[PDB]
Amino acid sequence: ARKALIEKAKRTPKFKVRAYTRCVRCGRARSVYRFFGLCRICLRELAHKGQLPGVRKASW
Amino acid sequence: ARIAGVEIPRNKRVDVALTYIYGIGKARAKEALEKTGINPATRVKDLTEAEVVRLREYVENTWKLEGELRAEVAANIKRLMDIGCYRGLRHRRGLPVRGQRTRTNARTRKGPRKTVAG
Amino acid sequence: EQYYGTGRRKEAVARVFLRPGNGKVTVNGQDFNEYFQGLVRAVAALEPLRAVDALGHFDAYITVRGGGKSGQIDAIKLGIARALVQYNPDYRAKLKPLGFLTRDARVVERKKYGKHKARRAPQYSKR
Amino acid sequence: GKGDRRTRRGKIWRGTYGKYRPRK
Amino acid sequence: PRSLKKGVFVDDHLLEKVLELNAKGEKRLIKTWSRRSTIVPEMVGHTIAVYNGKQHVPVYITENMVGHKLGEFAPTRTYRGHGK
Amino acid sequence: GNKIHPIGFRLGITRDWESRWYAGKKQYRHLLLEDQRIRGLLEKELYSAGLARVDIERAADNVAVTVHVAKPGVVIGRGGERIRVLREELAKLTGKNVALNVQEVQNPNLSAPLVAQRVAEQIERRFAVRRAIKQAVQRVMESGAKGAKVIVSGRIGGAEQARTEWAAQGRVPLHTLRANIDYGFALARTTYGVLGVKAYIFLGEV
Amino acid sequence: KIRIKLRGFDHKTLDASAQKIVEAARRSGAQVSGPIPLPTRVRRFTVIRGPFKHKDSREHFELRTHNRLVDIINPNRKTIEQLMTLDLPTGVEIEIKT
Amino acid sequence: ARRRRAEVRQLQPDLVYGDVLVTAFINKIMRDGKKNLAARIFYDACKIIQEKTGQEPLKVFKQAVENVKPRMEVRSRRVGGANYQVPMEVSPRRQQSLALRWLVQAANQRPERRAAVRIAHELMDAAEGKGGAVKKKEDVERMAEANRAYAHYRW
Amino acid sequence: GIKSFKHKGLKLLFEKGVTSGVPAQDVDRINDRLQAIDTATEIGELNRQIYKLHPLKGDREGYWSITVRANWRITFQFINGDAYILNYEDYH
RNA sequence: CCGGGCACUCUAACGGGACUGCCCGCGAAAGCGGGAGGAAGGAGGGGACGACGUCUGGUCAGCAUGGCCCUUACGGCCUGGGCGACACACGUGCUACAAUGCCCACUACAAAGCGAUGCCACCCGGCAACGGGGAGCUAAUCGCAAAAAGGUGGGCCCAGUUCGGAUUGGGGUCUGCAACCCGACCCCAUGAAGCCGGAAUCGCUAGUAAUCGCGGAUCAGCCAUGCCGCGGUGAAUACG
Ligand SMILES: [Mg+2]
Ligand SMILES: [Mg+2]
Ligand SMILES: [Mg+2]
Ligand SMILES: [Mg+2]
Ligand SMILES: [Mg+2]
Ligand SMILES: [Mg+2]
Ligand SMILES: [Mg+2]
Ligand SMILES: [Mg+2]
Ligand SMILES: [Mg+2]
Ligand SMILES: [Mg+2]
Ligand SMILES: [Mg+2]
Ligand SMILES: [Mg+2]
Ligand SMILES: [Mg+2]
Ligand SMILES: [Mg+2]
Ligand SMILES: [Mg+2]
Ligand SMILES: [Mg+2]
Ligand SMILES: [Mg+2]
Ligand SMILES: [Mg+2]
Ligand SMILES: [Mg+2]
Ligand SMILES: [Mg+2]
Ligand SMILES: [Zn+2]
Repeated sequence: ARKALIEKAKRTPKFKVRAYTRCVRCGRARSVYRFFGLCRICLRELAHKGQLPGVRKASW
Repeated sequence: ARIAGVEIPRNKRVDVALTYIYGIGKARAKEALEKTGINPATRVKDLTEAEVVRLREYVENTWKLEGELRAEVAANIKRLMDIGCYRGLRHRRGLPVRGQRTRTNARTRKGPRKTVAG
Repeated sequence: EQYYGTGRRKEAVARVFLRPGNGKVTVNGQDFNEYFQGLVRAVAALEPLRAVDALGHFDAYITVRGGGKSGQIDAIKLGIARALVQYNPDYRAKLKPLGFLTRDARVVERKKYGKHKARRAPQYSKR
Repeated sequence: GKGDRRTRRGKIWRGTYGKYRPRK
Repeated sequence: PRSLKKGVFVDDHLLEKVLELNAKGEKRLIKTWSRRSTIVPEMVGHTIAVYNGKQHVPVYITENMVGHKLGEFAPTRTYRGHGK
Repeated sequence: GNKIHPIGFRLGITRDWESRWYAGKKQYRHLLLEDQRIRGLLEKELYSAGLARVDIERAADNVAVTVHVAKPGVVIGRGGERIRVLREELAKLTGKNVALNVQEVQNPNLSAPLVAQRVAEQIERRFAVRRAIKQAVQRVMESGAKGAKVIVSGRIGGAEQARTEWAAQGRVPLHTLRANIDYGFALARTTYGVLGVKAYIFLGEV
Repeated sequence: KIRIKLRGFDHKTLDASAQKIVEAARRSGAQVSGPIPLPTRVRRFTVIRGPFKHKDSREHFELRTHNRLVDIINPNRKTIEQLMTLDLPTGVEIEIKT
Repeated sequence: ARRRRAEVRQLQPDLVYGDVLVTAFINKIMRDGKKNLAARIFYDACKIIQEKTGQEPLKVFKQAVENVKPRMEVRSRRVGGANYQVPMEVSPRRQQSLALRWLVQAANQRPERRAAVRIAHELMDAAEGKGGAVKKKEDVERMAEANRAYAHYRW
Repeated sequence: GIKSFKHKGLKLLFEKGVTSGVPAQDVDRINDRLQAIDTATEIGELNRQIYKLHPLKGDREGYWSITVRANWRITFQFINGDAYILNYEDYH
């Protein structure tokens, strides 16, 4: 997660297979969920704050 | 009845029996019987000399079987082995060819484990 | 004229409709013995009938959807047990002591994380 | 069994279709 | 049991650079990083040097090895043998 | 390393979300990244105002945003000149065209985020940690609240060994799912390093 | 025959919302088909609790979406009057197709 | 079981003989919860006991269980160093569990290719007093009463 | 003579002079130690007071441990005038 | 399926119900045993939830941050290779050694999920993967989808086999600029070890174990036999 390696936003894939999610908050390329643009961590951090609209804690 | 290169499948269903040939599998079995129109269930012994001829002829002449086949396959390998072909080197080195892991699980291609000190 | 009783088991719902008649059963169309074609358990469902000497006195139309033919066999068994009460509410006295009027609450257990199957815990070696 | 890629189960297990587990 | 489909792929770095040499006959060497390319007849006779990912190894392309893909003739790893 | 966020834990009850707006599939991720852009600047700016929460409602190209502050003045500006700068700096971020209300905090002494930041700051100024903490719990405890508690991370006083300071009064049931405990965290950059600050305030119950 | 479909995250921000729509138009059109529920679609996000390893941490998060219908047959101007511009909830979003 | 004295699960009687003991035996035949195939096998068997034997299957069965129930068994125990095998009675409860288990085991130890038969023939042999089932049973008692010296460690 | 490395940072400092694998202030320290372990013809030479030499116990038997600085150790196996498996390691 | 009808199943929102409340027994009390009613009990079954602290626990490689170090480079772009190497050792698993089974056919019950260039009905070409064409769906109203185990009928006849599918030869599809290194899938041929596992060792007390299939996230594709979750059938045993 180096500024340098956030060339992902560059579109210019030369070929669209070189495209890759990346966290829209920490750059955590590793675990990024689509529906949020966030990685498994941030998703969890924000869900705890309430900044994820209608994203309550599951249980059953 | 004896069919292809030294083939003698007997006392079992003809399909099953044809399987006992080098180049014949459960697939070519139902076909060779399909075309040559013979019950597959007939016990090889209970077959007819007429059926054994249509089979003997249809099969022997329709597919490359037995020795002549092993000859081909062997011939192939020899080729990609003569040319610097990586795939060919995997044959020489005796390691798996179809890109599998050779750190563990390759015994079917390596043989028995050859334990060393560690 | 007609009698009703639902009946649910391990996630199965059975609409049970008793009707004074011969004693046959139409489960989802097919005959009782036709839907449960070869299931040593089937016989169970109608047990609440033999309970009070019914069957050859009633008749049953049954809709069954949900689960498996085994769970359905128990839902239906409960249905025939309930409906048999709207008819004569006096059946409880003998129908209940058998427990036919209970709703087996045994359901699949949630699959918890960290474990392979809700309980089946993964194994270790030279721990 | 579940492992023979050219049988009903072998196809079902591998979640696929072919000459051994046609669509219908 | 390999397979590409319809359109035998060959990078045109060496392609249009190999046939250009077909005009004056052949040449004396080449060198491409395109080990990704399939080999076509026009390559025969030639001598393309492929990249290990470290070196440029000289590979004489003969008929018997057409359909293959260059890289299949330029080993990556080394091994050499385990111990001992 | 245990215990959940007291808020996220209670979201179903005794605590509403900071962004309450429907959306989905193709939008949600875009319509959310925005919210963060929003909050981003507000916290970067309205610091001295005393930030505490940034509600963000929506319906369509007419966003809400209801910054909550201790000093509503600092926000607004002179006659309302700043609420002009920001409110505009806002659309230079979201063409969306959005409002910008401002509610005042009734006693910043019951705002976990505030009490936290309050302490976070003192610590940055080099005040005695334990004191600052005890004081804070007092203020909070001394102006309502049925319970409060503050926690400072480590490297207290710049000490080479990271420690952890306490302080608490009255019921502060993290387990009771219905307490209504305000949680607030404050950082604290320093010559020697970061030191997190946690504020917990308990109010009523049911 | 104006088919309304209401979706929201809060099962109250709808029962409130979609219920207004019922009492309102119940004085300018048919009599409404009552706010019919409709199955909810839940989205689960199973995440490892901490960063770096600990495969078996987890903790579940779900984003359940609720739906409502209603349905007003016999549309009569005043209906599109009591409704047209008198809503309230913010955590809701409608779609209508008469 | 540190606390309670774990009570025995009571089983629903047979769907043909209404005999609980039968369900039990059927459960011991079952594997992977395929209780149908399990029930079948035992019934097919009961009909094999009807043909080759003019007796009612149900009575042949119970007779079997009877001869296969061990009345004495040896239980290991550490007593001053060595682990002496102490001989002792067998609960009525445990007798059954063992009897049924042993039957199914010996039954699946027979040769006849058909599952339903192995059970059929095993049961009969058991009734007569012969068969792999009764072997184990008599082997157990032999084991005890052969270690009836350490029986003063009664347990 | 040093013959094998287990620590990559250690490996790079002695071979290429690459210092980016070790602490910056322990560069000179680690260097003089490695050269000593390289020149050592027997374990007895690696015995200067400032090294606090000792063989490890338990599963680490056959290994040795001179002290760099603080709670930091360079561990290795010395045998026939050579050290093997040079590791820059924390005692915990 | 049509009109019609909300009864029923159901869908989702709310309300009721369990509290040793009632009956008998012991007890000082708490409560223990028993019984009635009840869908259900004496915490009815499963989750969320983890105290003061411990291990100098784990991660500066998610992010944040003190200090140290590098700045034609310890930064940055690119093509190619590597992370996929192997004489070996271990952990977690998948498949299996078969007849309570395998194969073909016919026929029946589920839940929870996901779908815009996305799910893909149906029709056609292909043994097939898949290709061409094209309806509906914006998804309780269309699609993924066939549930599998199971029931019925046939084949196999105890053999390394109609068990088991490794490995290898050939042909081919599909994604992607590109599948040598190093993708998955299909069809033909090949058809290995394996006949139930030494010392030692792991899980689980009921709808659990065991067994069967179904969905999802990530995601072009996929090395998923992993992970998170769903329902089907459904035990043994616990003296102590
Ligand atoms: Mg960075
Ligand atoms: Mg990608
Ligand atoms: Mg299950
Ligand atoms: Mg644990
Ligand atoms: Mg097979
Ligand atoms: Mg050019
Ligand atoms: Mg695991
Ligand atoms: Mg835990
Ligand atoms: Mg010493
Ligand atoms: Mg009392
Ligand atoms: Mg609690
Ligand atoms: Mg440590
Ligand atoms: Mg790896
Ligand atoms: Mg290991
Ligand atoms: Mg297995
Ligand atoms: Mg066709
Ligand atoms: Mg059959
Ligand atoms: Mg076994
Ligand atoms: Mg995928
Ligand atoms: Mg799956
Ligand atoms: Zn992130």
